[PDB]
Amino acid sequence: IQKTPQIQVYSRHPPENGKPNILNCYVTQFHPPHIEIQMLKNGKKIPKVEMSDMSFSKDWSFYILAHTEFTPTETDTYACRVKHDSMAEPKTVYWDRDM
Amino acid sequence: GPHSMRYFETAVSRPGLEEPRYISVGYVDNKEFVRFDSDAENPRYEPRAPWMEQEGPEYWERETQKAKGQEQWFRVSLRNLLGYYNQSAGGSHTLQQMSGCDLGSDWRLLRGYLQFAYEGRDYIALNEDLKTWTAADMAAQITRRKWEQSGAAEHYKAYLEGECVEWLHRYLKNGNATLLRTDSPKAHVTHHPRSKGEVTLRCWALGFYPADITLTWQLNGEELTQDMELVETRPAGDGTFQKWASVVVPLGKEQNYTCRVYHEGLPEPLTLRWE
Amino acid sequence: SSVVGVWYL
Repeated sequence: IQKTPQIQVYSRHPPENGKPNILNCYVTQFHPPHIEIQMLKNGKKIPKVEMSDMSFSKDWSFYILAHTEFTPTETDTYACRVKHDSMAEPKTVYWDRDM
Repeated sequence: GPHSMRYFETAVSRPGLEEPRYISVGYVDNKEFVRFDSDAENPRYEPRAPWMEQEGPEYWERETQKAKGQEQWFRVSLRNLLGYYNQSAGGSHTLQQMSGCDLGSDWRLLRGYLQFAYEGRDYIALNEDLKTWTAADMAAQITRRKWEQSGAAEHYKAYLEGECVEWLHRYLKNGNATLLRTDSPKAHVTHHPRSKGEVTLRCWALGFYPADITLTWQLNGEELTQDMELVETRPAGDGTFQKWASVVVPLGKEQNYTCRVYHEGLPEPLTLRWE
Repeated sequence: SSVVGVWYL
């Protein structure tokens, strides 16, 4: 009935503090397709977040690539918060420049 | 070489009076090339790859009309299913379909596909003989009987051996220099903090296309299949992919380890080391 | 070129 989303949070390009980049939040293996994905900077929702179009894989599971423009710094924190019906609570994954 | 075409269709009902949303996505060699979404302002099949711009308006009109029909068909089937499974109105439901063909190395039809899922689970599927069906549960057995009586398989079989194949050949011709392109991965190794004299070495592969790839760490050039950390291949968002593999190493012994990267775009596999 | 359904589920 329900499959729990797998999440990866990472930058499009290798990060350098001060340099504009693109932060990705790749969410996969979830069902049903309705899902709420948001990106956070220091705990605050980021306004402009792009999302790829609805797509599913061979095992019928859905996946989405959400991304937003961002500039990594030594101090700011970035995370993706995913809320889906297959989980009691929303799930928050932090961006780690080493991954 | 081996190739394939596939149409992935999805229909989701939603609480209220609102009708279901229908989305159809076409692929050729696993690359999206057309798309229709009933949620759009003026719902129509649209090219999703430069090479599809070659198709004239009669094609887009025909395809869009086929999709308008599919939208209704899914509306009806979703309703039928609520009855088979004894479900009340007012819930969210999902019906999915995958159809298409795989060509063999001889470019002839290797296998036809036509399956459905409901609530994300296998529902019914046409067997390889393209004559008989495999129903996944009791409800689907209702569909199976209904379709054996109607001869539904013959309709799909003609499509899978005729149209699917003819049009796949045409698409491969029009998108020659595109589906066959490759982008070699640009790789580098990062070094991360020693948990008591132990450091993590991470091998990154970036900007590659297609997504198939293999990263392998070695010690003195000798295999190291065992204690290696991997990550699922991921989209960069620009059309290329990324992946990394790491391994725990004794601080001061990192010059011994090398990371091997294998990919079709590469003239030879890549070999990297920390620094 | 896609396939259309005829008989319903």
